[PDB]
Amino acid sequence: GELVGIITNRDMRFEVDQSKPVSEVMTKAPLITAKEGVSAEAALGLLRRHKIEKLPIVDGHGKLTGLITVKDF
Amino acid sequence: GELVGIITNRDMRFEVDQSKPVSEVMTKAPLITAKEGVSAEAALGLLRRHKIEKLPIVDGHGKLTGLITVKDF
Ligand SMILES: Nc1ncnc2c1ncn2[C@@H]1O[C@H](COP(=O)(O)OP(=O)(O)OP(=O)(O)O)[C@@H](O)[C@H]1O
Ligand SMILES: Nc1ncnc2c1ncn2[C@@H]1O[C@H](COP(=O)(O)OP(=O)(O)OP(=O)(O)O)[C@@H](O)[C@H]1O
Ligand SMILES: [Mg+2]
Ligand SMILES: [Mg+2]
Ligand SMILES: [Mg+2]
Repeated sequence: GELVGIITNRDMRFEVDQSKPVSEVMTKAPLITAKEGVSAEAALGLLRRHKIEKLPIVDGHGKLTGLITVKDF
Repeated sequence: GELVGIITNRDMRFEVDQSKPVSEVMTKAPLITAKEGVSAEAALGLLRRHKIEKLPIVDGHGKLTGLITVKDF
């Protein structure tokens, strides 16, 4: 359950081989992540500062728990 | 005319004080740029290498000449 990467449209927009494994093209860890229970304003600040769109939210061990984005609102 | 930066949707997406100048909310030089007459596949390779949707095409002096984007490809 520990995070090892992330994949988005910018990571695979023009990739030719659809057989490419996730580990081959994913954005390698470490990444910009927050802890469980992180405040919404802190998440917005991280999103604006790092200009990443999908911010993962991690537990106190390294296993992913959630993802923060205002689009649900 | 010296290309000193670039401002895209992400920089200005969630800014509140819209009265701020561009230089305060722009990505400053040096940018990821290519020479005039750069090959299409070379430009695509650079775009995927930096995973950025804008590529300024500049003269050797650094004067802006053109704007390649990822959605054209
Ligand atoms: N939280 C993060 N920390 C670090 N890098 C990230 C994070 N989220 C995404 N990235 C990386 O940033 C790059 C762009 O991801 P982003 O989420 O901005 O793309 P997207 O949502 O698909 O955007 P677009 O609509 O422009 O395609 C990719 O290389 C991706 O792996
Ligand atoms: N040539 C470049 N070199 C370096 N950084 C750049 C370059 N062009 C744009 N940037 C910056 O890289 C970031 C991402 O660029 P990109 O063009 O993917 O964003 P965008 O098109 O506004 O994104 P979206 O479509 O997801 O809203 C922005 O902060 C932008 O200012
Ligand atoms: Mg996007
Ligand atoms: Mg765009
Ligand atoms: Mg886009």
